[PDB]
Amino acid sequence: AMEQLLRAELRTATLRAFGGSEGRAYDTDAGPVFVKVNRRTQARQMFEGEVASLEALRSTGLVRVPRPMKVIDLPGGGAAFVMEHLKMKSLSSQASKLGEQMADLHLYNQKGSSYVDKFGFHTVTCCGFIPQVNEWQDDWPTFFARHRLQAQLDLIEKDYADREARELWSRLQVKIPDLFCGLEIVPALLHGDLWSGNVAEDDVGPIIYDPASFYGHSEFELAIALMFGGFPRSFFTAYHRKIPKAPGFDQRLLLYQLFNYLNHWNHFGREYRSPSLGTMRRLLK
Amino acid sequence: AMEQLLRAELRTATLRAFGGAGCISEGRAYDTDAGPVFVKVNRRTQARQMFEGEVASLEALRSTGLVRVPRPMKVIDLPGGGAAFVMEHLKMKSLSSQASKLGEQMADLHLYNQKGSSYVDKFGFHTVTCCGFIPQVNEWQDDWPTFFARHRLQAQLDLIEKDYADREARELWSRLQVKIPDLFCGLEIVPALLHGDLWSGNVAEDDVGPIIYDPASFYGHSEFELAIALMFGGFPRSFFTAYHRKIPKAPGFDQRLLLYQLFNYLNHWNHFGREYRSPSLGTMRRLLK
Ligand SMILES: Nc1ncnc2c1ncn2[C@@H]1O[C@H](COP(=O)(O)OP(=O)(O)OP(=O)(O)O)[C@@H](O)[C@H]1O
Ligand SMILES: Nc1ncnc2c1ncn2[C@@H]1O[C@H](COP(=O)(O)OP(=O)(O)O)[C@@H](O)[C@H]1O
Ligand SMILES: O=C(CN1CCOCC1)[C@@H](O)[C@H](O)[C@H](O)CO
Repeated sequence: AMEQLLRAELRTATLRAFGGSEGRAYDTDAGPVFVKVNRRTQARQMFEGEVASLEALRSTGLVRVPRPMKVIDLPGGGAAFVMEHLKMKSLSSQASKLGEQMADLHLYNQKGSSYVDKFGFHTVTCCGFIPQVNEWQDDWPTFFARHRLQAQLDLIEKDYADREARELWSRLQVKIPDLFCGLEIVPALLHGDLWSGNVAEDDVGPIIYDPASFYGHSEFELAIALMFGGFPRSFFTAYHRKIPKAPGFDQRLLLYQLFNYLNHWNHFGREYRSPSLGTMRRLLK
Repeated sequence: AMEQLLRAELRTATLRAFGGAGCISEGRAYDTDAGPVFVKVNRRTQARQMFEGEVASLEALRSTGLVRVPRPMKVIDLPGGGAAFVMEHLKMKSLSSQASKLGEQMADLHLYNQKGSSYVDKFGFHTVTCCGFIPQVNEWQDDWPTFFARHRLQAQLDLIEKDYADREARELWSRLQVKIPDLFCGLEIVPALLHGDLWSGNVAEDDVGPIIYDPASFYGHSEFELAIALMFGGFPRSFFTAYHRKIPKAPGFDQRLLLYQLFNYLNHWNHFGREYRSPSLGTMRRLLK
């Protein structure tokens, strides 16, 4: 592996690791803090959605997230978001614990005393830089098609005028209910952006951060985790011991990954055109 | 400054910036038989080219003897793609007390080509150096505005056209191209060896003085160095005071600062996505106003 190659190339018996958007940590009097800085006009709205997501996750008591402290308007535009600092390392030893916690998080709404009975959220939350509509909907395929897939494809039409995306979406949209028939879908509180880069751990347990939360189908959470990798297998094993894969899981997984590919096309451009269209074609085959 | 706002908003006396790591590569320190090393890993196809550019930049800076940077040690091809770059490990903290000293050293670095036994009378570099992930053309050119428009701004905007097909960026650039020579005020520009990526995250200090690292060097206009230092903050005022005592601002500095910041906004648009479209277009509009 890496370590072995370095030992060989450097000719050393020992090789002992040490030392572990404009985000800077700062030592502070009342304990350490971490400050995220974003200079664009919408930064406050984005950070308030992040605060709202962190607060919703914190209210469950099921997952460890950084405590939000303050959102500060910046002279010259944008905002800083100050939060509790956490010493973190890549998720490894705590992967199975995090799988358990994430499954409990997804079950929390249906199992509690204050049931949220629609898909969506009480405020706007941003997946990356793009604001999302979270308007409450009774029906999950309606919510996902309109306020996730259609929203992304409207931006693609406006900014790229992509004929293939338009034609494939015209065909795919009618097929979506086939992936949901005969199944009970319960709103589940989601982290909303559970890429491997947004999870970590300390000596006590796993930590998750940078949420973009809403009430959705639990399975949507896992799509970004699987597509970009980074999670130990034991994360998924632990998760699916509590929430087993429902029938049709692999086909819905493509639909949910499609959303993430479209969001990456809108964020980063045409490098993501091929996976977006290819995923749509796989769904149509 | 952000520090002052944070001290006020949070009500704290002290506030010291601290701290895998980096936005381009995975960075890790290891103790070894011969001492500590710092290792950067990048899994993309172009990683070797990227690190070889960094090695050439570190070597050029080290040859001046005017600044302290890590010694490059090895570039290693990885099974499965990409490369690892091993370099001297340096115990470091955020730049603070050593900022005025760094301003002096950076001005001396820029002045070295004119005052020392250096003879580079064109802009560019002897090898490819990468802006982050993006390979740059460093073809030598006698004229700096030509080099910068062709091998820095046009290169970034061609990538924006390929990946984003952004009409507004295309149309503003055609207009800005016509304006560029006016921004130079008839000045004779002298080639200066640049670090090339002097944002506050690429400078630091120890008890001997300041340290800089992660260069992407070339012979350019000295002023270009400061643009990224200014736009992302993090340098004490005394860095700039010390620097400009040695190299005063030439006429038109303030407008060229916008041109050079534009390059960095475009590069951040290409690296990090559409969050950087608004400052890129806004900067072009301000220059056209
Ligand atoms: N030689 C070194 N010794 C010790 N620590 C180092 C060394 N070089 C870099 N570091 C640390 O690693 C961090 C990342 O390094 P570097 O900036 O070279 O990486 P990068 O991935 O190219 O980052 P970016 O291009 O976003 O600045 C630095 O901010 C510093 O904290
Ligand atoms: N509360 C925190 N404490 C310490 N480090 C943090 C904290 N939040 C984030 N980080 C560090 O910053 C990195 C990016 O955080 P993230 O919230 O994903 O930022 P962004 O939304 O700008 O990408 C993380 O990978 C982690 O190393
Ligand atoms: O990553 C870099 C600069 N950063 C400054 C503001 O915070 C995020 C990026 C550069 O160091 C790199 O070489 C490349 O240009 C991509 O920026």
